[PDB]
Amino acid sequence: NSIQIGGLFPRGADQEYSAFRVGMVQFSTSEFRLTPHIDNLEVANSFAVTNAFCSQFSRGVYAIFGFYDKKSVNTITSFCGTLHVSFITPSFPTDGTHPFVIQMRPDLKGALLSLIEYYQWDKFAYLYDSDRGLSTLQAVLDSAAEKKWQVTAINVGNINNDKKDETYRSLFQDLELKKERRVILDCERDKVNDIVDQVITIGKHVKGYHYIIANLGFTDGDLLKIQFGGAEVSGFQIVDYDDSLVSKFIERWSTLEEKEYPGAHTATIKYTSALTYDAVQVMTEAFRNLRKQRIEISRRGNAGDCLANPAVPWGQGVEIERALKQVQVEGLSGNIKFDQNGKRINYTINIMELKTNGPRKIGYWSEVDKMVLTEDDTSGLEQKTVVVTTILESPYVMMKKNHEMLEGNERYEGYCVDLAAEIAKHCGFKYKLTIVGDGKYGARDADTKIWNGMVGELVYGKADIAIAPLTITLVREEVIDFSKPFMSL
Amino acid sequence: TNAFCSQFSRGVYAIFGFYDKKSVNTITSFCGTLHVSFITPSFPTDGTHPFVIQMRPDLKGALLSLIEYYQWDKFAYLYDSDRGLSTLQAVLDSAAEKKWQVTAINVGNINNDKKDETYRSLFQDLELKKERRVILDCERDKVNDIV
Amino acid sequence: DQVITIGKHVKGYHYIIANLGFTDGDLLKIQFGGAEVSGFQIVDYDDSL
Ligand SMILES: O=c1[nH]c2cc(C(F)(F)F)c(N3CCOCC3)cc2n(CP(=O)(O)O)c1=O
Repeated sequence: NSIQIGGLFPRGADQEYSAFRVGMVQFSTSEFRLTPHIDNLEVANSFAVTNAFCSQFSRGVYAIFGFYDKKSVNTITSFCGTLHVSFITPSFPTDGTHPFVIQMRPDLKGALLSLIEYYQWDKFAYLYDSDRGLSTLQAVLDSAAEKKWQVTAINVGNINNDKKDETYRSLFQDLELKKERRVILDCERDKVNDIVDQVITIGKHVKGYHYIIANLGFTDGDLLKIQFGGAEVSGFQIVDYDDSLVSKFIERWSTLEEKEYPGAHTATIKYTSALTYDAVQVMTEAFRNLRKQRIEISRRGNAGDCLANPAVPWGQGVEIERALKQVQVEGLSGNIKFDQNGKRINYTINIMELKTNGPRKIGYWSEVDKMVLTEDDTSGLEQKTVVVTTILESPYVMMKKNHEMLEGNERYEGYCVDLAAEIAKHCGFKYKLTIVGDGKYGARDADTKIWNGMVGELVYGKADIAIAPLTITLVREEVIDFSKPFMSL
Repeated sequence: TNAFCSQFSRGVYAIFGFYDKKSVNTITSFCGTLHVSFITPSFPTDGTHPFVIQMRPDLKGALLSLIEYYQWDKFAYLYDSDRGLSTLQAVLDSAAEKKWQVTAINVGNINNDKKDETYRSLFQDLELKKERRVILDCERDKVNDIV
Repeated sequence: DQVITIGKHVKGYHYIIANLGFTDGDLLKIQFGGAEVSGFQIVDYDDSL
């Protein structure tokens, strides 16, 4: 038979409802159909969410897809926990252990705390919009004690649309006083586009500035505005476009016309829409495991009223929750596995970074491993260090008190060692001291015509410079270049 | 929700009652919609909400006056979430403006079987700066657990 | 548009716009940022005519 479900969509979730219907037609199978009843409402209103939940509950559904806000999350988790209806959601994962709520959004408290340590920040601003709990602000403040962080938290989300420019430009003038160059933008797309419009306008997208965008949606804003300028911006991505399942999806996603699928004719999908697409895979695969293991369930003749007295559970509901949490699919976001609370485990968050070419994956974060860097750090560039030849003469170069205990240039001291430090500082290179193997200065054999010593290590190619007591001679400057004498004798 | 609707269906003229951080949005949305004015001793709501008459005064202004009065600039702020997080934001907004170094620690996610253990882990991270000035933004029961 | 995009409308930079039409472009784009821009104007809007 077909399976009745419900949908709580916001008024403005055009792409999310478009990606919902795309996932409908792709994961449907002749055996059973997930016939929905879609309600549109505002999710910041707990009266509307109460009234729409009870319309879905009276009209016999088996699970409710939907979104919630800060205002409605406690209406949702209470109704679903009490009436044993399951709720599947792309919204923020709840702060708690709520039954009958399956969270499709992974978590980025752990990944964001790993990335601040990776850049070794210890003083930074944190701009937060309220907007979905306040739990990531609270997670960096609970860690700021034991990680030695000085965090400047600014509420950036009470701002209205007519004093927008005046509030933000006055905001970064305050941080300018404290020399804040490191900022985390814990906002969503529409708010993070407004902030990067203002950091460009007042010239804070230049070098010296670092930005971390604490979304799961790094390449969902307009990053081409801040891509040149010099500021380093970093972020997180759960939708890897360099995967086979995603690239096959973008193929059919980009060809859709924006009359039957608004917000679809493009090559990037928002992560909340990717999780809406993945949630149809999760529901369908779980209702397939419902009819597979012969657990066959009916709703009731009436479903009663949500505000019943007493409101009674229904024993089939525990099975449906347990079936929704055993799902082990692969979706646009990666591995979709839930724990017993309904929160995603075994997931991956790609740590991106904006370069002049574009956004560049510089690693990932897994729950079990940690932040894992990926293989691209081999191709940066390096300094091209300079090999410098010396010789053991006191006091020019002579080995220090502990030869073997020290490693590198620090094995050596003397006049020419202090001279090599001064030549390198003015020219601008990095050097690696090297005693000449033959332990000689350089002379030419009458038969073989081969230059020995530090001279032949410059004539033939072993070295680039010879800082030494090396006498400026006629027969030597025919084959090498001396400077003016640093010591007359 | 069920008990608001039992009194809306008995037809009352106003409702006296309490709310939590979990039920504040249920109350202010129903009373804002069905016009069933709510008189409450609970915490003042974070925003402008119609048909809610709030008998508890406020404390954000009196608390930021007292921090300035003692000339505090480095302190710990131990909070509990149950009255919202409005006063945490108020001392964090005023810390940016006035160069305070607040250590905000959520002390309300602590249960009865991990009290003596995590409280010693609490007061350990205070000794990393040797915090001597502590604000206890909890209610009566939790402030006795800390004292 | 390009000096904003690559961050050269910040302090330290000075620009002279050699038109007779200073307030005929979009100067509100570069007005904050810190760069000093200067120019010329033959049409004084603070005149009676
Ligand atoms: O370029 C040259 N620079 C040299 C520098 C020095 C030193 F003084 F140590 F710096 C000396 N020594 C002189 C005293 O006894 C120890 C070695 C020899 C050098 N020789 C070989 P020489 O001059 O033919 O004997 C060179 O060829």
